Amino acid sequence: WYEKLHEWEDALVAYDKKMDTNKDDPELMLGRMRCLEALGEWGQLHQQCCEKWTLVNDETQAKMARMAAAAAWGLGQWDSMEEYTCMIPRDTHDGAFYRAVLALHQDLFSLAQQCIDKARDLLDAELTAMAGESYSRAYGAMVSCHMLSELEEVIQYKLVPERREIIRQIWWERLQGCQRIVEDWQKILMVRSLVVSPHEDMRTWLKYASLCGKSGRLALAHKTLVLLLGVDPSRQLDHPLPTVHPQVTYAYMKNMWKSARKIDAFQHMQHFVQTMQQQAQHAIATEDQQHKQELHKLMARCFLKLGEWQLNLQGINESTIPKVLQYYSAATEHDRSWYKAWHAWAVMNFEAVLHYKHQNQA
Amino acid sequence: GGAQQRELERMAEVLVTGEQLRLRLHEEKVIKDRRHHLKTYPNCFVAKELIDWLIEHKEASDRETAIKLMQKLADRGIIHHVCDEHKEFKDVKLFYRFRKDDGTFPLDNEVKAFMRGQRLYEKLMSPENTLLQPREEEGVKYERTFMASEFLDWLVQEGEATTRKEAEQLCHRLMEHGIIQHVSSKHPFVDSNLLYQFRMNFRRRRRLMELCNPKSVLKRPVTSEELLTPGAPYARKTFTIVGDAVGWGFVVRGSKPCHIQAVDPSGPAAAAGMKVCQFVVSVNGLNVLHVDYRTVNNLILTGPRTIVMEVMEELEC
Amino acid sequence: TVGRLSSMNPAFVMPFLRKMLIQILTELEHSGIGRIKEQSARMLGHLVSNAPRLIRPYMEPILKALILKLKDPNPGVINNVLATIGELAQVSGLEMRKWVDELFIIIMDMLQDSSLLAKRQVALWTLGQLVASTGYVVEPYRKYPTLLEVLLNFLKTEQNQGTRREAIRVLGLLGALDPYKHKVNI
Amino acid sequence: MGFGTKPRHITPFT
Ligand SMILES: O=P(O)(O)O[C@H]1[C@H](OP(=O)(O)O)[C@@H](OP(=O)(O)O)[C@H](OP(=O)(O)O)[C@@H](OP(=O)(O)O)[C@H]1OP(=O)(O)O
Repeated sequence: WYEKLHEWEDALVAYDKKMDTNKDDPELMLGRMRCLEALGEWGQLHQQCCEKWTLVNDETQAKMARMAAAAAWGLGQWDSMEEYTCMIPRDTHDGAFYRAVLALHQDLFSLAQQCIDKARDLLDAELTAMAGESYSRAYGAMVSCHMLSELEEVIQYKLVPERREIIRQIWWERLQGCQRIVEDWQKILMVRSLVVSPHEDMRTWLKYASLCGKSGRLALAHKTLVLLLGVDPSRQLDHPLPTVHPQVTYAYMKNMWKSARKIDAFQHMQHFVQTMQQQAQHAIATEDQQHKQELHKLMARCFLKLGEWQLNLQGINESTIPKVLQYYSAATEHDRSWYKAWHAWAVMNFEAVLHYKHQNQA
Repeated sequence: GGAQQRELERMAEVLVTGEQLRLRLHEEKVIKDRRHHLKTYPNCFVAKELIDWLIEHKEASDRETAIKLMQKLADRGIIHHVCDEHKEFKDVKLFYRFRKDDGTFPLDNEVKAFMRGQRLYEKLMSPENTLLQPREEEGVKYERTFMASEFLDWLVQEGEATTRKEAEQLCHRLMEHGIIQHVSSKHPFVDSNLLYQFRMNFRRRRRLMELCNPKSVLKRPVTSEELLTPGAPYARKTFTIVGDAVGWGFVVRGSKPCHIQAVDPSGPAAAAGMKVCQFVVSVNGLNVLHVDYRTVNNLILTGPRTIVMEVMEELEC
Repeated sequence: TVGRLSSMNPAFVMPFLRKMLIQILTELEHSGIGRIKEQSARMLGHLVSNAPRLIRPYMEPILKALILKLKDPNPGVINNVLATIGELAQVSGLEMRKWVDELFIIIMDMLQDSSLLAKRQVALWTLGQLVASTGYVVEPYRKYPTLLEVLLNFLKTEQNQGTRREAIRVLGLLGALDPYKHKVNI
Repeated sequence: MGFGTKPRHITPFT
């Protein structure tokens, strides 16, 4: 019942109760594979499928192969995903898609072209029938053909080196029309990983981490952030946060405020904003076209965030009011023509007026 | 315990009690958000009221004792006065708040070292790090004994300090404070078997008044020599497999003999025999009896679409 | 053959190639015969489909001539100019940007409200070829609030496998917009 | 004839 509601976290614990107390037939175990695949935890999925890959029926392991292959692909173990691929039924959409992507990795471009063509006609039957009801019904299949055309651009990415500057520009706005679903973005982003690493495009993965935390699991949004930084800030607290990649570290501090570690975020934010003015200055090289405006654009957000948290943590105080006006006033001049900078500053002055009037009348 | 213990440990202990005190007070609701004349004040506790709570719980006998303890706390900075910056405890209903509630929160090298040490000690207390055990070095058994070599290994493995050099330098600072002391001579931290005794204990806080990858299929461990010898049940057969629109559908994963790992039941290979329990020695003419499985993989792919393959095909033995 | 052969020995080929190109352009704009114009367009496509480096600076004289042909106030001529634009959209990435807006109107008219059951495979194939190279992907779903509906209708009506396999590729290259934005676009 | 042959840059109409 939980799976039909797309609510996976309580589905997994429900399957755990029916299995931890007692091992049962190979149908409760297969239910978790459909739950760990949707959750996005390839570490636990691989150990379960690899251990059980032998003491199961041949027909039973045919169902497991599709979920087992995805976990190996997500973990980078290319020596074993080849094994899991060759039992996926070859007269299915997933049976050709999962072996088309296998040809790209091992550099077989002629073989992959037929597999993409063979995968298109298999999806034709599942698409024309669903399109006869409504467009909304035929969306789970249209996102599948969306990834089929993204594999043809992977071949073009690895062949002509002069196009690897607009290929990762078409991939950006083509992702702004799809529905904001974590499962949908987890599949498309995994396809665009055979060629481009996350370190080559923060602009796309940062919007993925924000979406994961905003509407889904905060745990997923946290492991994808320490992957970009290169170090895990949660392990060591006394050391300052990494300074390079100012955009990435800005998003990390927002995550801390949403979680329990509110206290840490406020202090780290003070240090970060301070270290920027020194980095902003002492720069003989001039990049006012893009970099200087980008540095200035980030300053306004940081100052705005700082003011709000100090008001949340300490309240409106006779002492606090002058402090946040310094933060808000400095934010307005860094990035003018920003609505949330002027409106917020104006409101704070208005609030200050009200407080003073109440004080001297009592 | 000398100057090292008397200074640093005492500072550590007051913080531990302040945290213990704050947690109790929050449960007791002494610190709660307040609004005075339509102006807010979060996490506030009135000074005068607190004295009553202490007397009931017996922490402070009378107003004098409570004031003295609070004055000592102020001299440290663990608390501050929200309404005014005098920050001197008074027996008046005035809102105060702990530095740990982020009103100020100054952090010193000592505080940062102590807090990390406390968190590490919780790990040591926890099963996650179970190295703490009664062990004997230099002829004496001491509790909470963990080998210095084991600790340095654990730090890298746990990831608290991935770099061993960084970890080792950090331990010296803790040793200077006295948090960890070698059981016998307090020998400085080295990657050696030296057992250590944790002088600092997290529990029993001070009182206020006192201040995997592979699977494998074939049963046979090795069949290379038996295959090489002429006399064995295996009868060799040669299979020529034609390509398909989506691929042949077979995998070879034998290190020395290159035995077939798996075959797609609906694929072309399964149609032309090609059972899982087989061994190959030559492909498209070239003899590959002694090569790695990977080397075999590259050769077969680069060849023509149709592959000439020789299968050992053991006869049910 | 010579276009491939011109890439290694340009000392002799370029003069002859330039003369041939000029003659083809003259035939397109001077000779008012439907048979001659079809012949010239097909020959031009082979030259550009085989020697892309030499043709790339010459988008402006070729593309403008082809567009004016499509707006003449004959099945043979249309099926060849549409294919030729297919190769011109691959040689010039992100360069055919000021012509895409005026090119959908010509192309979309041959797919939607097609008064004649002509060859739509050429139009469908070239439509997905000049959007995978231009990069113009999600925006066209707005100005033409009919393109998504007609592409879906092509699945059931058409029976040829070649056309069926091409209406799926165009559906993927353009995007996978959420069902709500479809409602907003009516 | 082979699975690992790179396709031509400018594919013509089939
Ligand atoms: O969710 P929020 O904390 O309020 O952050 C939002 C959000 O940014 P994220 O991408 O990090 O979630 C907006 O993005 P949308 O998802 O709504 O598209 C972004 O707007 P843009 O996409 O236009 O940049 C906006 O930025 P801005 O403040 O410049 O309007 C930014 O707000 P904060 O940076 O102030 O948190």
